[PDB]
Parts: sequence; structure tokens; C-alpha cells
Amino acid sequence: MVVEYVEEDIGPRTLYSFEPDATMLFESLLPRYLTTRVYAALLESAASELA
Amino acid sequence: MDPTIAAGALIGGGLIMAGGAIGAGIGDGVAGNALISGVARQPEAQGRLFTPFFITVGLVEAAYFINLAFMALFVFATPVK
Ligand SMILES: COc1cc([C@](O)(CCN(C)C)[C@@H](c2cc3cc(Br)ccc3nc2OC)c2cccc(OC)c2F)cc(OC)n1
Repeated sequence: MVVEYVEEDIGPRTLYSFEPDATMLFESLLPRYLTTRVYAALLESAASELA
Repeated sequence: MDPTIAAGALIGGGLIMAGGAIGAGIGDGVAGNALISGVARQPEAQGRLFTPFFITVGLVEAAYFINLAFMALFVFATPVK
């Protein structure tokens, strides 16, 4: 995945608490993101095939 | 003679103001350390975090003031005499 730093959006924003930590959550969430992307791809392909 | 009581009030009284300052000085620290972090995590909390803070400090400062009073009672009244 390409890392693109879009904006700041939030400066004096209430900081998020991470449990246990941000890095482990991120590396455990990335494959779920990839597989939900593949799921959305399969759904779009099914709808396109029916059309 | 009587001087041995006098210093007994100056030393003891000093102790009453030693353990006093170690009490408040650190207390107000360990309490305030939980305020800053709180405010550092969400600035809009400074409004409500003063409700617990100024309670703890209150208690803490009592432990100081009493000793303060007693120190006077030791240096300006010398009870055992
Ligand atoms: C001049 O000596 C004090 C003392 C005290 C206290 O000891 C608390 C001291 N801390 C706040 C530093 C207090 C007390 C005793 C307790 C005893 C048990 Br067993 C369980 C909970 C107890 N909780 C307490 O209050 C939290 C207390 C005592 C006596 C009369 C009292 O009525 C005036 C009274 F309030 C307060 C005080 O204020 C100037 N002066």
C-alpha cells in the first residue's frame, strides 16, 4: 500500500487511546483491510457480470 | 534545664514541618501529575478535571496545614512544660 500523508485535519484533537498499542493494532488490522478490499472487488465483479 | 525543653520544641517542631512538606510537596505532585496528563489527552477536560483535583489537593493540603499549626503550637506554646 502507498502511504500518502493527506492533511492534518485535527490539531487540538482528543488523542486516541490504543490497547495494547498502535503498532500491533495496525499490523493486525492491515490484512483485514486487504481482505475486505478483495471482498468488495468480488462483489463489484459479480454485479458487473450480472449486468 | 529549661533549655533542654526549648530545643526539644525546636527539633520536634522542625520534624513536624519536615514530614509536612514531604507530604504536601509530593502529594500535590502526584495529584497534579494526573491532571496534566488528563489535560494533555483532551483539553476540554480541564473544566471538569478541577472537580477531582481540587478535592485531592484539599485533603493533601489539610495534612500540611494541621502540621503547620502544630509547629506553631510547638514553637510558640511548648505544651510539656
Ligand atoms: C485538627 O485535626 C484535624 C483532623 C482532621 C481529620 O483527621 C482528617 C485529616 N486529613 C484531612 C488530613 C478528620 C478525619 C478523621 C477521620 C478518622 C477516621 Br478513624 C476515619 C476517617 C477520618 N476522616 C477525617 O476527615 C477526612 C477529622 C478528625 C477529627 C475531627 C474532625 O472534625 C472536624 C475531622 F474532620 C481534619 C481536620 O480539619 C482541619 N483537622
